[PDB]
Amino acid sequence: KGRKLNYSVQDPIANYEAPITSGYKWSDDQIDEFFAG
Amino acid sequence: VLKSTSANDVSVYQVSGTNVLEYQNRVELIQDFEFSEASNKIKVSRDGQYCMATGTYKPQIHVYDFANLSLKFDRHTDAENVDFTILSWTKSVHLQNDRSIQFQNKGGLHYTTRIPKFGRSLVYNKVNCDLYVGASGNELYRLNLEKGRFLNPFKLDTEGVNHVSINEVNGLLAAGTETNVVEFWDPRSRSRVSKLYLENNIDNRPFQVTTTSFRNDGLTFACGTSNGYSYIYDLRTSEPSIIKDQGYGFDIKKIIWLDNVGTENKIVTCDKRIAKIWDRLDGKAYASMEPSVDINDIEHVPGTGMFFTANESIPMHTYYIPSLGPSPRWCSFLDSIT
Amino acid sequence: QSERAFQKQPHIRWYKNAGLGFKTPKTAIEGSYIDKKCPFTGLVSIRGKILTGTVVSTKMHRTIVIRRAYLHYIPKYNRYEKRHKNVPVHVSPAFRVQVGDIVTVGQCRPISKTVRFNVVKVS
Amino acid sequence: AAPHHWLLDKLSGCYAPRPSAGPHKLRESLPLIVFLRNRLKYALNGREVKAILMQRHVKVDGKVRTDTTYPAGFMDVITLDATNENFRLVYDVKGRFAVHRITDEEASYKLGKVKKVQLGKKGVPYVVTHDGRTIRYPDPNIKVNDTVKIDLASGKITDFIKFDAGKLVYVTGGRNLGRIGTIVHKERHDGGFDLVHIKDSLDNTFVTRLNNVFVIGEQGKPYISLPKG
Amino acid sequence: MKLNISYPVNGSQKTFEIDDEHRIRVFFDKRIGQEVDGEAVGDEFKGYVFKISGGNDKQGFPMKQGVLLPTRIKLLLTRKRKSVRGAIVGPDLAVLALVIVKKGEQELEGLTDTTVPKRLGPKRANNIRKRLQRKRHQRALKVRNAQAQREAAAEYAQLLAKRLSER
Amino acid sequence: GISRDSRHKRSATGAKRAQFRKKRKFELGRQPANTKIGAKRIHSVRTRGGNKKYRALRIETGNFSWASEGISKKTRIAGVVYHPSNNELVRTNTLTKAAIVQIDATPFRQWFEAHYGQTLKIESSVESQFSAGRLYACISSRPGQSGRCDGYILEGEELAFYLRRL
RNA sequence: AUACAGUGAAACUGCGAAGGCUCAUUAAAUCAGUUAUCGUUUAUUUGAUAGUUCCAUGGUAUAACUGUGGUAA
RNA sequence: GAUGGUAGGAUAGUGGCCUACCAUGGUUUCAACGGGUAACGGGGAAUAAGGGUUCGAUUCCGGAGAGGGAGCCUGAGAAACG
Repeated sequence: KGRKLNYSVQDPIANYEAPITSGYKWSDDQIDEFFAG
Repeated sequence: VLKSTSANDVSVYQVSGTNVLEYQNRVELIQDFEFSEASNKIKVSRDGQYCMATGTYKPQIHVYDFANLSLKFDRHTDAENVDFTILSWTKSVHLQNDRSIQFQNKGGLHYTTRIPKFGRSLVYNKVNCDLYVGASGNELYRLNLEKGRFLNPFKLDTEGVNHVSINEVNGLLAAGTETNVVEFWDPRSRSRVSKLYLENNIDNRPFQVTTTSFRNDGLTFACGTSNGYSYIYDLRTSEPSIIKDQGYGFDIKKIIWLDNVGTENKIVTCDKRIAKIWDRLDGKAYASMEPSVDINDIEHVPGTGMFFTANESIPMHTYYIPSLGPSPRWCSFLDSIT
Repeated sequence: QSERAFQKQPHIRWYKNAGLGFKTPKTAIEGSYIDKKCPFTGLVSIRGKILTGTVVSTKMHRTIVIRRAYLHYIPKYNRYEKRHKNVPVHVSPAFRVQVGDIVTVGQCRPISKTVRFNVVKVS
Repeated sequence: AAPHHWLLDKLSGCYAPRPSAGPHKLRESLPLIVFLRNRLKYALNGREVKAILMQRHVKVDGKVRTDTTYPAGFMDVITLDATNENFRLVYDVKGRFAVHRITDEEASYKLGKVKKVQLGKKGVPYVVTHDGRTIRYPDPNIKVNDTVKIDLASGKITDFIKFDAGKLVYVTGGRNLGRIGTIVHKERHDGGFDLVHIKDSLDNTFVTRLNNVFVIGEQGKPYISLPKG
Repeated sequence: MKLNISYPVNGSQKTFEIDDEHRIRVFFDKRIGQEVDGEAVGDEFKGYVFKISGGNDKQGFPMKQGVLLPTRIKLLLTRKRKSVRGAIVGPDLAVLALVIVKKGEQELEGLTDTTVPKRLGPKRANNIRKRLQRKRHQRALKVRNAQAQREAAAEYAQLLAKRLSER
Repeated sequence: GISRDSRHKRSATGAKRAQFRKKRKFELGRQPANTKIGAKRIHSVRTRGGNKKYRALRIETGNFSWASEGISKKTRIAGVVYHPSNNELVRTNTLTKAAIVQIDATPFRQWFEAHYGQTLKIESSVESQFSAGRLYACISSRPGQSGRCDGYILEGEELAFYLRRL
């Protein structure tokens, strides 16, 4: 289990991308009233 | 004028087939489209050019510029690939047959990391930026591109998963397992929401679901199998489905929608030898795309009616449908030759 | 005597002789032991030089860690500081070597990263 | 830039002649330019030793072999047509190449240490020597380090000298390089310092290797003639 | 535009500087190999048909037969990135090459009525139409090589047999 | 592949401060060509002068050997069920050396009926495959180096030697 | 010397150049000798080393070359 | 991959060189592993000179580089000064 699942932090991917604020065009209330069931 | 195969009252064309006066009336679209005797996986980027085709022996990356009709480069990667995605333009992430993951850049090979078990599929999340990678066993991992950490891997069932996909407009994480359960996780909560089971009427042997897909309405889900049987799903009475046996039926690998061009409610299914296309709400075949060799997978270019396969021969086939749509702006005399 | 897959067998029960003053025990000529890298039946051939010494540890299987103290005529501080050496070595079906046990080995065909020697004698 | 064996005077030049490839190794041979030009002095420079090589006077091992850097190693009988020059060159006692002059019935042959006997392909016994004369079919009792006698008109082995305790041996290699006397002792070890030991004027003792020694005859009767002083 | 025209069987070729581009516009958006009529490029050459065979544009860049995209693109040729104009002809060709495969209604005092001959007759025997002593010597040296080698091999194998009998 | 050198890794003593060298030509690790089933395509690569090496990727016509008589005859390939040099290799169904792959044994039926007359002394758990058609057989040849698929059939002892495993 | 016949610009060919500066500091891991490779590659050097045949000579496709041209090149 | 075992991959082949599985090993006070320079100096690396006694002949400081990293190709030999 040596090289298997190193839970470390890696240098070039720490800022490889950037997030997005709104993201999903739905609402989270639309998620809840989408899969209530 | 390129020849057309017979079909149900409809026409398709191939460019760069196994057969494709002919030398002096050549109809070659993309120069140097041939690999080392097979093809792994082809997909077209989000913008209007720069398609990427993974390699076969000494496997490469093969980015083709559509506005130059030829090859840009071929980064001979270290191992043979199975699955990758493209992250806009120049960045892309890959995983090979061994449990390693490459990050290609403009300079190429920005990093090589690993996952602890052998992986089978990769998808990227546009929202908060964590790639989900499906592998063998209890383990569906994350590599977040925010801060490069690892995340608390998603606890699966026994054997594993053949394909993972997230929904686009709302984010519903699919994971096609082996024991017919589809294991929908929530990309918000990091927990399960449902464990939907897949049924049939023939039941040859305990099939495994191999292809998962969604579209940009966020309400339906296209499901596959290891038997050649397409499935549709909705939340509306989610226990049954509509099914599609295919006339040869080995393993369907690519099921993709037509949710961004005209001639709507249509979907492409693709198993090992044939790729067909049918309509929703009836289940009747619009057309089919029978080549002269097997298919490793396919892809469909957005906005227009053309398809790009990755197969087991030396070139790759492109399939043009002059009834689904036109040929794109960089191929804007295909409608003049045929 | 079969705890692994892939047809554990001799590779053409089988028997040979390296010669050069080293016996082959009768179970190593005709016995159920496979002798994959033990040089009497083996796949390896003998060459080179033969070194002798006692052991330190035989903890893992197919690892015989020899010690080898030897005389060297030191001219610097005009006294002999005592030598010590180590070499890992694969097993043989002739002696379960315990601590002590001056044995000798012959050079052949690198088996792991650091072993070129395999046991040929116990006395 | 020279070795010790050539007997090469230091006031000669800057670049030393590398021998070309051939029968013997680089480290145990002298080429024809260092033979003819600056040892027994049939030339004055490389131009005229190439001139007499184009004229083809040299007849080493019964063939002409017109080349400047042809590596004549141990006891290749250099034969020169004018003034019937027959030269067997052996080792002296201090490491150089002593080139003895011999006659025609002695230059009609040479001898060679056998290196290995092989069942190579198609049931053919097989023998090699230091010039690599792969000659067909000796007897089965050719061990390593015995001595064949080459025909030098055809290639066949004519006589055979068995390596055992009580044979006249020549040592070419290590710190015993070029000694004769072959009897104080025999000691075959199992991988090194294994040999037959050689006497001196006071019958001193010496250690060498098996491959660094090879037999030339018997205790008093070698059919090679040897130089003296 | 300039039109290079070639009558191949007579061996004639000449360029013609044709202005007045609505005569030229018959060739537009027709790639290499597709035929054409004389009727919409001219009136004085009617019943004429020309297979186009490429052409250098202004800036001199050639077109190779049958790719796409009548602008310029950067391909990989005999392998390095060379610039090559597309096979389709548009408004910006300097010269355009043509092969006339049927004479129509007017004789041409450059193409039809004047012609050149060929170069020189053939040289090979079969090209003119459409040793044995070496065959003696080859066979003789071959059977002599057999009667030397395959007999000498057994002739020292019998010496091995003598050594084995004496051993 | 990458390499063949001890310089990138630690020895039996535990050393550090490697930072050694630009890797040479003679540390050449080529890519692992996992040979599969397809249409027969062998890449002819070069090494060490004119040392052509046959790198097989999609070989079919396996020459598999009847064991008790040693009859190497021609057949097809189905799939490897057990090969724990990589337990994902049998999930992906490749074809490497020492793998146990399944064969439609119809030419072995032809040879038995041709040199024995009747159809069916041989073991029963391989007589079941004599009847059905698919027999287990293990690859000997190296398609990644010699480009060929040769093998030996499973007959009795070696059969149960693998059937008790998986 | 009425199918070749000497000078020979420019083209194919055989080979030529067959081993040259600056910059950051490795403790038998850089180096030197030595053991071995039936554990391996090898142009050139050298010695050796080939046995399956039913009812007078095989095909177009490219040069150089001519000819028509484009481009500032 | 630390130490070894079994098999495969790649190799010019030997080789945890790389990967699956398994065992928890291995070096060390008989000096492990680590600390620096008159490591522009040293180690015979070599020629020695008929009186210079650590000046006094040379191979090599370490590896790289052909604007910068990356990928590929050629050859008996290369990760090419072309």
